[PDB]
Amino acid sequence: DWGYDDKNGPEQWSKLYPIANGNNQSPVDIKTSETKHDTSLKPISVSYNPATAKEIINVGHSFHVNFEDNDNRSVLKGGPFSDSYRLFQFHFHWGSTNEHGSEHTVDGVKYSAELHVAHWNSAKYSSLAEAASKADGLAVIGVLMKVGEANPKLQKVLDALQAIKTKGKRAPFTNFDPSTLLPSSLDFWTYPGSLTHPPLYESVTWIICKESISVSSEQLAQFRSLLSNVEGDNAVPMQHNNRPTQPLKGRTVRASF
Ligand SMILES: COc1ccccc1NC(=O)Nc1cc(S(N)(=O)=O)ccc1O
Ligand SMILES: [Zn+2]
Repeated sequence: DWGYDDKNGPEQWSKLYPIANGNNQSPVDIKTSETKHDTSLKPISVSYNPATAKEIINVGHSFHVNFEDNDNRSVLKGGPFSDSYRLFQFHFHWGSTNEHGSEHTVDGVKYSAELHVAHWNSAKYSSLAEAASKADGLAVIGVLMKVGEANPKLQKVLDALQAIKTKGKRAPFTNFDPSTLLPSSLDFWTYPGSLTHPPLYESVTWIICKESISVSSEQLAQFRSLLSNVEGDNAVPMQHNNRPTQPLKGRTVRASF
């Protein structure tokens, strides 16, 4: 059993998951002076079908918005990829205070939250479960969220949280295109990395947007208002779910810009 508290947190994870001290761990600090511009990086092409939106679920440490992933209605293309990747999910990470909460940092700068839009390699693999542990199995768009103005595009997501307040609760969440949450510029960093929580597989090609999106201090409070406990128990708010940045270990972060 793992979490983000004292006993079961990021510093304890290695005890059950030795890959935590691996060579391709995420998130990282992106140092802009150390990034290598790569001229082969194509533009990011996302093409998502609103009808693939399926369900929202309170997973105890976080919440997920899952998508139907049986066909190629919702796909990521371009960037560092030859393979088309299929959308299956988006979720957020946040912190105890506005001062932190993002997973990735840029030149030491911590943002207030981070949006992850995750995809799996359906050109190569037959399922998420197969893809999940493969070097080229996963592609995740990471978007830094900067505290400021309320983000109207977050609304439907925020409004759905009242129906999944406690652990294990789930509800339909339909007719939503998560490319509406993405920044208007898709300029990006890319590097080979991992899932940022157990099982911490080194299967993720990260796409980190240069441009941030907004979130208000109140919108952040709604995330932290979600409960980690099951219905009927003592209310335990999901205060934070961000992993500390990890050693780059010789990896190079490429820039598309
Ligand atoms: C393949 O995923 C998984 C496979 C098996 C068990 C848990 C997860 N993972 C999860 O519950 N969240 C999750 C986390 C990220 S992340 N934060 O690294 O971008 C990306 C996609 C994910 O679905
Ligand atoms: Zn994530």
